Amino acid sequence: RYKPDWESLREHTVPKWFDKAKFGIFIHWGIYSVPGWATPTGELGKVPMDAWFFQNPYAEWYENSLRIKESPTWEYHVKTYGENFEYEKFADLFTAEKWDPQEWADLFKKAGAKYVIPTTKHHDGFCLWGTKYTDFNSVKRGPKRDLVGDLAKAVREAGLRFGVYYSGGLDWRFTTEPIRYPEDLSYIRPNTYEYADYAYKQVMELVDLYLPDVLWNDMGWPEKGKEDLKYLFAYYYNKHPEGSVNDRWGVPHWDFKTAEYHVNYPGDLPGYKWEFTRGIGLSFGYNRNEGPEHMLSVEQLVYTLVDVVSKGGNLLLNVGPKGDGTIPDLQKERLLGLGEWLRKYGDAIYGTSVWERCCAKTEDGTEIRFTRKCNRIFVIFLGIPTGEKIVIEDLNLSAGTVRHFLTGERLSFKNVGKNLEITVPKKLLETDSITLVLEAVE
Amino acid sequence: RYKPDWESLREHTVPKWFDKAKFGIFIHWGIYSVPGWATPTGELGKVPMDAWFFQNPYAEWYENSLRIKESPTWEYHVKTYGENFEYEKFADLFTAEKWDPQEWADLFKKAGAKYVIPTTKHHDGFCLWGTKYTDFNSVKRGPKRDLVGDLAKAVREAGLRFGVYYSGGLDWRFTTEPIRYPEDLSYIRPNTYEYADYAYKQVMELVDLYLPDVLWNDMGWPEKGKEDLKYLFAYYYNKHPEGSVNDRWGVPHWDFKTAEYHVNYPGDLPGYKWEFTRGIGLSFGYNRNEGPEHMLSVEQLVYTLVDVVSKGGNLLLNVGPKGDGTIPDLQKERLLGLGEWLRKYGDAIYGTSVWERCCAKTEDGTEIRFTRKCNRIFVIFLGIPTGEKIVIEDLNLSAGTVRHFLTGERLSFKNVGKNLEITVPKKLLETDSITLVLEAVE
Amino acid sequence: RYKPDWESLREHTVPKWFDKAKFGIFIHWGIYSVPGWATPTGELGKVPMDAWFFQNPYAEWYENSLRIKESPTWEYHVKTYGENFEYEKFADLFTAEKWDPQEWADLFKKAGAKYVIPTTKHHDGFCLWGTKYTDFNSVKRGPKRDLVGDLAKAVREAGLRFGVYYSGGLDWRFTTEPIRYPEDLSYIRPNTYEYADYAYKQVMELVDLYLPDVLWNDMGWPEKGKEDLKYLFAYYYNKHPEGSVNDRWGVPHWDFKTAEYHVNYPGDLPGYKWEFTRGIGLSFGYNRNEGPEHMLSVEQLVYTLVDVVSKGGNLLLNVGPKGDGTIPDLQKERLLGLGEWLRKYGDAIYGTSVWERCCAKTEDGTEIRFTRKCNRIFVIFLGIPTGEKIVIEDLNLSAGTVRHFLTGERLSFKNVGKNLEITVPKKLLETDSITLVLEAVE
Amino acid sequence: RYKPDWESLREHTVPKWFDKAKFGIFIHWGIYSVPGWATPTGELGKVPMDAWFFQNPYAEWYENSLRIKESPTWEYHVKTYGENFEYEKFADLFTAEKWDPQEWADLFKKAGAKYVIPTTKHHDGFCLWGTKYTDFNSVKRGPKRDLVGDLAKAVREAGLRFGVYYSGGLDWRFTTEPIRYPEDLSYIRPNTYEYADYAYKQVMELVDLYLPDVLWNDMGWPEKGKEDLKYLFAYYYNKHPEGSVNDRWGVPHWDFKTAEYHVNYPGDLPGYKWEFTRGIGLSFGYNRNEGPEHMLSVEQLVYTLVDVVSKGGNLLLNVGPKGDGTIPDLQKERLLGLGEWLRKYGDAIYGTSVWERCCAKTEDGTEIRFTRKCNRIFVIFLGIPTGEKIVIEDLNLSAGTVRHFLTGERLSFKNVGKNLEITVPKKLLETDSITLVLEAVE
Ligand SMILES: C[C@@H]1N[C@H](CNC(=O)Cc2c[nH]c3ccccc23)[C@@H](O)[C@H](O)[C@@H]1O
Ligand SMILES: C[C@@H]1N[C@H](CNC(=O)Cc2c[nH]c3ccccc23)[C@@H](O)[C@H](O)[C@@H]1O
Ligand SMILES: C[C@@H]1N[C@H](CNC(=O)Cc2c[nH]c3ccccc23)[C@@H](O)[C@H](O)[C@@H]1O
Ligand SMILES: C[C@@H]1N[C@H](CNC(=O)Cc2c[nH]c3ccccc23)[C@@H](O)[C@H](O)[C@@H]1O
Repeated sequence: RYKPDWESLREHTVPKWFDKAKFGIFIHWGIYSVPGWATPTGELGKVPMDAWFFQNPYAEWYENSLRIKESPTWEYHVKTYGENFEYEKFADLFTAEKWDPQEWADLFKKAGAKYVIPTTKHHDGFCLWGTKYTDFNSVKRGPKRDLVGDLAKAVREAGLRFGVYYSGGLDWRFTTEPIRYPEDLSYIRPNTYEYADYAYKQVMELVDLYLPDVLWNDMGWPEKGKEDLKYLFAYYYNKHPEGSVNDRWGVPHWDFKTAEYHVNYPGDLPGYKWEFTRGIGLSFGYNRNEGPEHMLSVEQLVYTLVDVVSKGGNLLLNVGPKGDGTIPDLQKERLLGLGEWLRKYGDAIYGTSVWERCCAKTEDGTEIRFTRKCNRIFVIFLGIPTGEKIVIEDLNLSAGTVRHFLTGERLSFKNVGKNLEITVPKKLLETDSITLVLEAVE
Repeated sequence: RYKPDWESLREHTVPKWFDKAKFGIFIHWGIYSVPGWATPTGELGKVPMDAWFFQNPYAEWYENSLRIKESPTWEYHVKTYGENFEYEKFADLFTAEKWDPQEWADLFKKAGAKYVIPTTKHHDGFCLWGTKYTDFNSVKRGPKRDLVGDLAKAVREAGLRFGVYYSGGLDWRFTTEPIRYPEDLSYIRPNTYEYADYAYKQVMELVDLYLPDVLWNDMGWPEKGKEDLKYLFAYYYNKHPEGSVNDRWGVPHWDFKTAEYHVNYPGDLPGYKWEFTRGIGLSFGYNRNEGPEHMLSVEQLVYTLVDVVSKGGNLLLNVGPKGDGTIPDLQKERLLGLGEWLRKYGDAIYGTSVWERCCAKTEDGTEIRFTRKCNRIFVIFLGIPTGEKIVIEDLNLSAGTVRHFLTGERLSFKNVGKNLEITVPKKLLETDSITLVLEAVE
Repeated sequence: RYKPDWESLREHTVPKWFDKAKFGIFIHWGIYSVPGWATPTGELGKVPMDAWFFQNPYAEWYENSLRIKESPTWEYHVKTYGENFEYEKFADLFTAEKWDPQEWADLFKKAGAKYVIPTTKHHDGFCLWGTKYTDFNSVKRGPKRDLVGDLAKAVREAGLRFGVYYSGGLDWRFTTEPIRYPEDLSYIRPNTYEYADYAYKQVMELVDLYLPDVLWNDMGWPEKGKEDLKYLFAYYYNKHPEGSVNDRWGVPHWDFKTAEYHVNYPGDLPGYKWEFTRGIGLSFGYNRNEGPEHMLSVEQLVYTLVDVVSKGGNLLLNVGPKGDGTIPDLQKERLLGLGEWLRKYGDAIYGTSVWERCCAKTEDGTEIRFTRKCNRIFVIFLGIPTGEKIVIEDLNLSAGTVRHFLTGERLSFKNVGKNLEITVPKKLLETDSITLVLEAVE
Repeated sequence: RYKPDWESLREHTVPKWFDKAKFGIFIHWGIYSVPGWATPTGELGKVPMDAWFFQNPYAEWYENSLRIKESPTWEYHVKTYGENFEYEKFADLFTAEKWDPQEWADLFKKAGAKYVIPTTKHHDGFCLWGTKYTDFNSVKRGPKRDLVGDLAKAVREAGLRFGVYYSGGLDWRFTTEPIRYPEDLSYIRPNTYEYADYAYKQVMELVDLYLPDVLWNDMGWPEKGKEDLKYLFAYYYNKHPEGSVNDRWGVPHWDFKTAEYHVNYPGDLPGYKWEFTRGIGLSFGYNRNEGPEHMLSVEQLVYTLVDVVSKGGNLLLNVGPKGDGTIPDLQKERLLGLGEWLRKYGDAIYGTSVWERCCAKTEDGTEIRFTRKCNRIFVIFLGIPTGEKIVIEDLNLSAGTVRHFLTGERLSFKNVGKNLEITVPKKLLETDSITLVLEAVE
């Protein structure tokens, strides 16, 4: 048994399956998905925090933006829904009438994802399962359906791992004042013993009802409730050893760390398991204002995943569905394109380990990322070189044998000074999709 | 922003308006106002604490006195209302049928008060506003009206500041046993996490609904909830910088200290902002047993205010209304008499600062109090000397020019040894009301 | 009597004398003054923190810099003194041969400072009084003399207040590794209970031997000793109620806050008493590498003092003496120039209060600052306008009379709209020194 | 950079080198080595704890045993040395006359150890480096020499890693009463803040002087000093990221856990890195009373190492030198025998990982252990089967090919049901040393 204390919980380390999975889907879906609107201002880490809450690109922060009068959101809301339409009222319009979980799980599997994590309760405090601790949930209002439960069955049926996202740190059902500056987060929080019990009970309920593969908390854990985590994590791991927990609880233990857009993104191998998270666009919740100008292209998604993976992380890519339960085509296209590249190069991604270095670049600037599997070293070019002579800056190989990953075709190479030169016949180069992938073997 | 920590909250100091206001009205009004009865035993600080709770002169402690069987209150209650009439039942008789807030605010303005503070919830736990945290409040029972809200609108309309009194330390809705000796207060308290959340939520609600100018807590704050105060005070000050908080929370921060009847009354200038509080009689809640023998006379009120003001404090004088919402004539007379003296000498009170010393006395014992405004020094005699030669013991002046405050008439004076001698023509002396006021200028 | 608890200690506020003084002299003098060397990189707040400790402009940090091999300091040191020359050896070369405390105190009085505060122990742990808790002090090594005591006697004889600076948060006699990045400050500290005791005993000793007017701590207080400050502060204030403490203790109590170079510098009225400190140059300890290019000019010193005072602060200007005890000419001249300015304009500085706004500016870019003394409002221009026509933006006066400070000459003005226009006769303008000053009365 | 907090320190995991090393040498050497005497009662975990301290088989506990009047040790001591001969006197007889650190390091390298860890200070408080915090150390007494430093230099020159063992939880220089029962350990400890500081300063000093590869603490850490470990650990890892700490600190962080004799020994895959330690005999300190009857034989040493490694651990085998610095022949021979075995079979040990199961057994009772190196699975029998027909119970392979490790000879096998059958040609069998080893590939 794991015991209820940090020294003992330290024994649990990130499970094998998570380390090997590399790619998962995040799903931010809630009553905010109905207005589904935000100012697509920019990437977290690049927008000045003096403006951020006032021009918030995270559409799921709609209620908070709505409480800031004379915020683009406030204006949009009054013209669209009216001054007398309270935010909570959206739970009645959140009907998920066109929702088909098996259809979601299938798309996620086709996309190459090995795990799925939906928002069981985001900052607005509305719960997507039949919790017994509040009536502001999807069984009693809106869909009249246990979304978490139904989605979990669907994802598992598809053979994918299922985790849960819970907003332990924020619950706007316990505050009245909006967050306007980062500073406000230090005091506009539920704060009561009551809320700390609520959060503990709700996560315990998620563990009991769905035994998730990942407990993904956000925004820290209520100070008054932090000690409870020793008990909750021991309870969880004892029921599910292969379960995992992220790093946003504000306590000693965690199985993997997280980075969001520019925030906490590692420049090199970090030395611990981590996971990068971002929306396909700038929001997590569905944003009707985003167009392709705001989203990653398939090529960019692939480069993202590869960079993240070569630095030891998993990519937890977010999808933001509509109030009706459908996934916007802009997002679907991208998921399928990524899936297509993973069907082809999966073997250089899935189940891989980091190598001695994550990165290299060609003489003319083509970035290169490395992954490994025992003695086999995968060389992933972010893009496909045009010529056949290829010069890799600052790399020597002691493999004696380098092959073209897609064909298996052995290739010609030599250590030329502090560099590595290789010849790739344009006919092979012509077969690669978004990345030229070579495979060395020492 | 103020941050949620004592070092940061230390930045907030008592607002200018409070320092300059000098006089405010306290209002203890609740369901205890209906029986409106107590043994007018004496002044707090003068009654032996071995008798106090058994012969309690604070009529608002009626429920506690009622729980002590064979207490004068218990006897009175049984003969008047019956053994089977529970205290809570008074919320149904508390109807405030003759209540007119604008009439109260007007009387308070005429009385010279610059701020008003009613009991939003006293020790019996009954709430005079539509709190969502209990049904034992004035909207659901008794008046079927938000007294706090309605009074706040009225006081503001009158141009007066509005604060709130909250009983954080005691709530007899969470105990069954009465307080019989001071010692009992150390353990007969709500004590739960639940009550600590309740108190925090209720004060947060008062801040949200009415944004008061003063948070006046009484009887300390629940131990389990003390840390919450960092968050509540930062939240409050960030919404209302010119807001203020008293010293009865039992935590590091406070904007002004308090003294009650003899308790904590300063003998000289104390070095910090404070406020003296007392009833016009011996009770705060309306007491039908008090007659004029038990109340301060206008002259005494004036002497009180002047003494307090000259020592840097504000006087927070209590009015105890009846169950019907009316203010007893004995109290009204006194408020108006004080008002009349303030209309005449306000300038030597309002907006003043302390001088080098608060006090002096004449050769024949007439007490003298000093206040200041830049270079002008007000000399207030508690009473009006009969002769014209006046000798002030242990005072020298370096003003060269002393005037009679009401007329402006320059007067004759000289430093005669360790004393100050001045001649005030009986015709001027004959114009002063309760106090001879001179005005020096160095 | 103050009791040893934060609630009680809050009763003590900044004493009058400190609020009215406005200008004090800081003295960083120690064995680091012997080598007197630093690379003058720039001002704190503007030099990138990843470079700061590697090219530290604070010459008093010489020892820390010496501990970073191949840092400008290391190279300089080895070339000048050799590798076999440990930092501590400077305690013996520290002889203060030409030191004359009365000359120092005369100079500070001429400069217009009203208080003086020498480093009793800086980060290197060397003590400049005969402490009984360490032999690494000035009585036993170098000067063979009680520098603190002798200076206090001279300062007090000159009529000035005397404080003490003590590095409670850092002591390099208890660590080996140097600070290279700001983050190091979180773990490279003495850390022991023994150090917490030592610090306590040393500050208590300073209170016992010299009863300073200000306890100026730096770099926070040892975590293990924080609770000790309740006792130390109560002990200090009960012996000296007009004593004061700054805000670098990291506990709930402080009498005035501080800002250093750009750090925590307020852009407008803060709402609490504070004090600004900086070197005449970019270092506190004497740096023989600085030239006038690195120093504030008398005019800038004057503008610094005016901006600071208008914002309610005091300026604590640092002078960095030489190992021999003499004050470099570049620093002595600026002290003098500032003293000259204070002799003419002091009445618009000493004893003033903040006005409604700290700042304004003329239609042509000349900045303005305000100070107050009752009904008198000082208008201080940071420079001397060339034309007799002066348009102050976004300002209106209801004074009726505006004089020209140095001559007293009533002047012609009128609120022309959202502005205020005044005519200053070139004859007057030409009489002012660094700042044109007007005085307005309401 | 690691920050001084448990959450941040969790980012540091067991370094690769420690995981791959598998075998290290422990050295308990101190003044207790002079008397070198203990009653060899039995193994920890099997001797009743109500007798254990009274007939302690750990000769390094000599002083504690001496403090129990009429314990075998007391009687022995008095007969051999006399009553007027205090334990501390052995510090002077501790001369290490024949000590040669390079011979030790040569021997450990031959034995196949990849790291070495000497006792820098055991329970008796005697230090074997020239610490500046006590005079009871090897530079000032006995050896007149820095044992730790000199040994580190020799170990590192031989290519091995160097760690340090420090008795942070016990120091008999700070107590008088001996431990008689396990319960005593709860209150008979130094207990003072001074001791907590001393321990901190001593481990910091070891990090500063030798930057060990492993900080091996024993008996927990002083309660008053636990919070110090956040700083010490961050300080250590920021200077040496490949450094490591064990799990005897009693705080949230550790890089590998430990088991001693029977205590905490795992029966199967634990799921975290750990290390097993034991003496060649029943004592850590040299015990001249032990004969080969009390020692593991080379074969048992080999079986211990295999069981340990198959379970993911490292074996930390203790050798107990004599006061003169020589290693008893009984211990030197076993080290050698083990080294011989590691030279032949090392490739199935160093650098391996655990497989799906640690263990198996042949139909006839011969135990089996598995280790892994990618696709290669080592099958290590604890002994050499006599017949060429080998039936392994409850095992099936999907490898297709199984070689005989030392010769490489492909072998005949087939899953006969719930078992696996392999034919090992007596010619091969007869070539193996202590263990038959097969290698299987998938
Ligand atoms: C996945 C996204 N996480 C956001 C919160 N996190 C942050 O903004 C940045 C952050 C990084 N690490 C953290 C740890 C604790 C709290 C916040 C963060 C949420 O506010 C968004 O709504 C969305 O759910
Ligand atoms: C204004 C009056 N205050 C009383 C409580 N205070 C005390 O009896 C004396 C007191 C002075 N300072 C304090 C601080 C904390 C708690 C009590 C006191 C209340 O019990 C009365 O009912 C009334 O509201
Ligand atoms: C007056 C100067 N103070 C420096 C320490 N303070 C800082 O570097 C910056 C600072 C501003 N406010 C603070 C509060 C606590 C700790 C540090 C600072 C010292 O390091 C310099 O040697 C010098 O004594
Ligand atoms: C390596 C040996 N360690 C002993 C201390 N530990 C124990 O007796 C048993 C033990 C196992 N795991 C632990 C964790 C913390 C404290 C003690 C133990 C010491 O008493 C011996 O002298 C020897 O140094």
